[PDB]
Amino acid sequence: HATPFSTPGVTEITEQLHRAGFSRWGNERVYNGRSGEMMRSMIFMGPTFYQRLVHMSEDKVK
Amino acid sequence: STMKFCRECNNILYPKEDKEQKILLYACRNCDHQEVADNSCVYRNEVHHSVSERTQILTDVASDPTLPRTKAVRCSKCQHREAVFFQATARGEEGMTLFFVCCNPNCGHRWRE
Amino acid sequence: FIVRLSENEKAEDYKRREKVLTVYFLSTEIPVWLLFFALGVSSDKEAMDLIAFDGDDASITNSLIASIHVADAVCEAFRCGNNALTYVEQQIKSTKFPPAESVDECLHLYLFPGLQSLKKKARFLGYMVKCLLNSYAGKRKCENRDSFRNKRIELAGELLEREIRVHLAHARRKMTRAMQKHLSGKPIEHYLDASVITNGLSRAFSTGAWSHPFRKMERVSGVVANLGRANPLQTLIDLRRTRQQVLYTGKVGDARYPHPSHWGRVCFLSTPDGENCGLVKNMSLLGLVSTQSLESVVEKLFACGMEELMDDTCTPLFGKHKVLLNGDWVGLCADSESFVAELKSRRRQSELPREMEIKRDKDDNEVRIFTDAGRLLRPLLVVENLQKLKQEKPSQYPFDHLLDHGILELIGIEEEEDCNTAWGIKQL
Amino acid sequence: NMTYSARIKVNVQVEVFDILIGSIPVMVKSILCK
Amino acid sequence: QREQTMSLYLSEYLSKKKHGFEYGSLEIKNHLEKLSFSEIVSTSMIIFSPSSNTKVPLSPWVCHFHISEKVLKRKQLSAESVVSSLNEQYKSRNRELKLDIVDLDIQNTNHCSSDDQAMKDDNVCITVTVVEASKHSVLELDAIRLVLIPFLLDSPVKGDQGIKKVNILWTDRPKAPKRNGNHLAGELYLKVTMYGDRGKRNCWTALLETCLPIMDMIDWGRSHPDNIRQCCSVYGIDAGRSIFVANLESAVSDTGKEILREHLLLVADSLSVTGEFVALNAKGWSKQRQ
Amino acid sequence: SSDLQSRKNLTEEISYGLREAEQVCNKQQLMVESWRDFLAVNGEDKEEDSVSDLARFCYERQKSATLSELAVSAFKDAYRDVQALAYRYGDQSNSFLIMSKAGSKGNIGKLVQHSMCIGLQNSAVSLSFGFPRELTCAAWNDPNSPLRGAKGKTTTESYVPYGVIENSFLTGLNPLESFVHSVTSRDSSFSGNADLPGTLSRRLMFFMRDIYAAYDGTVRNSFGNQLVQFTYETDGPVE
Amino acid sequence: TEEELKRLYRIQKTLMQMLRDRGYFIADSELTMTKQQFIRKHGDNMKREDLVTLKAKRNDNSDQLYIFFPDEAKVGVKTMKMYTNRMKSENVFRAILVVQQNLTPFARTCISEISSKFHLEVFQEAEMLVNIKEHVLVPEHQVLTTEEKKTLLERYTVKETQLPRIQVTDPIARYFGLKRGQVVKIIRPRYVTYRYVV
DNA sequence: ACTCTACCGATAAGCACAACTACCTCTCCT
RNA sequence: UCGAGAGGUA
DNA sequence: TTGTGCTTATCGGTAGAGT
Ligand SMILES: [Zn+2]
Ligand SMILES: [Zn+2]
Ligand SMILES: [Zn+2]
Repeated sequence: HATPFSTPGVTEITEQLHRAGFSRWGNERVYNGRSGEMMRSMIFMGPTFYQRLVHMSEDKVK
Repeated sequence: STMKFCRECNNILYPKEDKEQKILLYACRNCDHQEVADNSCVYRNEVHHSVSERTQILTDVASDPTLPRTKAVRCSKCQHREAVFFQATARGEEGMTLFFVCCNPNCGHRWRE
Repeated sequence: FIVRLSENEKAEDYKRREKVLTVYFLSTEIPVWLLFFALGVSSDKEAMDLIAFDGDDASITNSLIASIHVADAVCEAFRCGNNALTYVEQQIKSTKFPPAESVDECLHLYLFPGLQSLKKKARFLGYMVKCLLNSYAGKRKCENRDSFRNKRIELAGELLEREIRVHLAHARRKMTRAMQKHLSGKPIEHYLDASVITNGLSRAFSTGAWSHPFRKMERVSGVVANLGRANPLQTLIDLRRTRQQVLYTGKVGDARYPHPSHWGRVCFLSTPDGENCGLVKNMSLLGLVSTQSLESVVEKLFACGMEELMDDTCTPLFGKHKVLLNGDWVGLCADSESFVAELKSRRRQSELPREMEIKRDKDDNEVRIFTDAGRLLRPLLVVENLQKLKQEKPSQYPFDHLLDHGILELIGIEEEEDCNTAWGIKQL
Repeated sequence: NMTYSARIKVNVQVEVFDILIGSIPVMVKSILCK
Repeated sequence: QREQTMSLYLSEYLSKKKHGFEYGSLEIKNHLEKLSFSEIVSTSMIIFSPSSNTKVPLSPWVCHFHISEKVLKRKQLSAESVVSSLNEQYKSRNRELKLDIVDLDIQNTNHCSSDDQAMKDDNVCITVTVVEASKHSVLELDAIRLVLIPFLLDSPVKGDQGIKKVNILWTDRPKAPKRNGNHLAGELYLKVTMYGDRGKRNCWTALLETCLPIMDMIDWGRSHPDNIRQCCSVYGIDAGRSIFVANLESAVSDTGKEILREHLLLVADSLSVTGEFVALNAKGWSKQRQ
Repeated sequence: SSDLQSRKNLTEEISYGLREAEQVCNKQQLMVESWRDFLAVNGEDKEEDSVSDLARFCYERQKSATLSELAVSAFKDAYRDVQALAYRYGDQSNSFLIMSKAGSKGNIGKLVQHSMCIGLQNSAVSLSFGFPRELTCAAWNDPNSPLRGAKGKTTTESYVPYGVIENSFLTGLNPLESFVHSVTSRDSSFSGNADLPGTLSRRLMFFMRDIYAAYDGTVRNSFGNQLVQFTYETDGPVE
Repeated sequence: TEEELKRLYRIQKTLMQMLRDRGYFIADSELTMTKQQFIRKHGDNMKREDLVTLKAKRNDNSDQLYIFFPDEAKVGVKTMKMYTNRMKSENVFRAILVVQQNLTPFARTCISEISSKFHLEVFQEAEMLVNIKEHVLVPEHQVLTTEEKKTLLERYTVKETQLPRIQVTDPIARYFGLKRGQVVKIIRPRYVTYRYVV
């Protein structure tokens, strides 16, 4: 649950993520796709929910 | 501003003065009744300056001015130049004496002139 | 009925321009004390006792004395006989549009229709003047338009009602004109025109211009809006909105900012951005709008312990708190706490309408009861009978069962301030 | 593209010594709705 | 503008005395600040006392003003001083109170024969009695209560009616710099706000007339009105232009942006081509073209 | 924070700093003419009464505008030190600190609101309610709180809201704190003052359009070759 | 009446300073006169008569200006007529009038009607309390002569109309007694500017 | 000494515009 | 298409 | 809803002019 006024603490989220076998801070080691080298800093990745707005490029073309 | 009702018809009394009587009297216009006045006081009001009702909060009337601040003086306990100066009388001294209050939040030092 | 406190400008010289109390009833501009003595009062002391200021202020006493003097000067010997009644009748007849009824009948029905007795409305006027004087002295706060305690909302019961009324009036005018044209020189169906109201409603719905609440002309806009079909959320939030009408948009006041009265009724975090910022408010999830109750709660109130209002103005109210129902002084209560507790207990047992606000304020020493429509309500758990829930026999309780058993109740905005509310179960 | 409304009928009597007045639009899923 | 803010700077000779600037500013504020008689008085009542026809007919309604000595000590005032101030204010205008009033006498008494209340024992009483020229037109109480009492309260015991409020402020970049000596640590100037009740007389000229006893204390070489419109009429178009440039620089600095000096100078020289700072409306442009 | 203990230490430090800032504001509020007898170096027996009335200071601050401004200035001055704790409790590799020091985006105060505490929340316009100094569930139920119309200390008509939020965005906000934040930030979404810059720009352009520099070196107006400036008053460097 | 005496002393000192700035050959003793010396020389009661003096231009003795102090305030047209007759008898083309209060409309019409024959200036006592010229905001003002004005017009090849304007009612213009059609030279703390009296 | 007009300074009382730029859809009629 | 009223973009 | 002019109306108001 992600109820606004009943949100879980950050510690609980970190513990749940740690129990999943990943870093507790939400960042994972990534490797550059162009060269294959390992990046020095971990990159935060997560499945957020996104929305597509009704505004389009071709609708604004004049 | 003193309103009283006569014992006969319970109507408001109007103060009046008679030269021959040389005394304060009250007589209402409803019945021909006159009573002896007491305390010889026809008006008594505590002086107040609250003439702007429900308006002193929205508009800053500046009823209590802020004390001035100077940067010429230098505090003793701390090397801070800002202080609050004002004039006040001592516990038993006669006259006005200049006082100083340090503006440093961590100092809290006050001294005389 | 309007009572205005202002400096006298009629038959007043330069020296005497102090504030006096005036009554604006049917555009007559009558002195307050003449009206007091007309409503079954024969003593200045009794009238002073009716206006129970219970304070020592020089300005209030000066205003009262000035009002007495103005009443005495305007009408000679008004206390004796019925000269005040004749004066007020003459003032009413002096209006450009005087009522057809006589003075003996206008005062009964055009002045405080709720109070049948002629002496009770005098006491109500005294209470009104007392409230005005307390507000002037600063002891009582003035009503604010931003607060929802003093506001009501109408969606379809009243917005369409005035359009129906005005179109029916226009149809009646057309029908009587046609009948007068035809009589001097036909089925009843031909006399009445059916297209009038239909076309009027169609034009009102299409153009979006709705009839002004207080003005015959200058139709208001923004009442009717189009639905959004982009996603179900848009059409869900469009149906649940509240509009605040303001003459101008740039200069409005404090109506654009959230208020503590918005707690739980309308969302304070989501408002449209732009010209109508804060004027349009989205209703909360637990948001209900009260409706008019067919049943009358006057009879049930006397059973709880409320006593009738004293008809005689001579009898004073020592400690009896005032009971007001929809702005009408229905009666009195000896002790407000027990009366309110018993009324709430009766409401929780489904013996009273489920949409009713019971307000008890010790500052004004009165009990305020509302049962009209337009009030915003939300359900709140009641911890007094919360232990009754733990039966363990049933599951999936319907909301009607919970309301009947008193586990949950509908609380108005005015009533919520009186009670103490817990945010979470863990805190409880 | 027509109005979803309902007719109103009231009886009128004229004395000398059910007619149609208008159609009111109907809200969806009201008390009177199919 | 009704407020008509002013700006007064202290003279340099006060620097010789220890803490001279603070004492000078406090004295100027004390002398120039308006103090209403209503604030000083606490209880005002009208007592009925027989006239006894001593030498001149007078109303049998004396005004008793009770003032605590603590307030007088705080405000550095005496009963004789406030009585003299009230008499001076009454004789200064005497345009109000359009009644049969000839002369007004004010008497100071420490202890009064009033048995109505004795809550305060260290409060003096001021007696004000009106005198009528052998007439009974003043015998009524309503006229006295409605006219005389408000007039006495509105009369200032200290300062002048024109000056509304005076506050002492510290600044580091004054609009009017010193001649040559530059302490640069800052100066303690006084900002004076006046009343725009009537535009009959100039506020600056009225302020000059009030500061006659303390002309030496105020450094008139740097003092100037805060307004831009009348600063041209007081000290010339160039002084108004300089003050306008300073205010524009201050506004730009407050905005947080950096603007070159030439732009502001050109704006100032363009808005005062005709020698008068016209408004930004179409009326000002039309007047400038005319 | 490096670990949970560092987070607890930071939370306690922020709480103590906020308490100290509140006390500093209360001390600064006394700089008025009504307390000149108390501020002087004498013998006063009302020293305890000045510190016993803690809730009255908030009510006095909300009613008075000068007191509100003084309290805001004192709170900012005291809260600079509280904001300074981020460098002590922040790692060098922190992205927020890097972006704040580089100046690309954000500042120290935004990071403080992100992690430590939102801080002072005040509104310029006058309102009918006031924040009851605590922003808790118990405060919202107090009949004598400024939020419930007036405190009865005779009634009040307008207020200058003044509230301090101890919680941060990361830790979450209780509904009262969210209400306070929404009241404070509602002024930004308004459409006011959006036409004033445009109108001022148009009028200033109408006034300054005709000005141009002449071949002779003078600054002349287009209408009648009116002399605005004999020479350009720029401090160089190219003519 | 000591306040009136010191007020008159300040007014006289400011008037002498203005005359010296205008070049009327003011003696150094008058400029450096102290308050004690002023009250000793004036006497017990001046009656607003000792201040009335006559001064002549330093360069040319023919030009002369007379300062007039009326005995009473709210002056009328009779005193204006008497002053004009006195000026005609004494053959003086300029005068300075210092009045406690503002002039009557008839007096203003009379003083404006005879402006062509003789030039008269009116100064309020409140204005002369503080010397406007000796101010930090006010820059240096230098009045250009006819030859200087002609050279200025010829150098920039600009008409007198196409110049920044200064109204006659400006305090500096009245302080320097400048008539319409005269340009000024202003030095700012350098770049100089010129203003045309209109 | 003792009286009529007449241009002139300060408060009411109505007009009279104007409250941003570039954009894009949708319904209503016109 | 010529207009009006709404809803949105930067 | 106002900010800013803007233009009469209107209240004395006293200055000359006269007797
Ligand atoms: Zn009686
Ligand atoms: Zn210190
Ligand atoms: Zn007394």
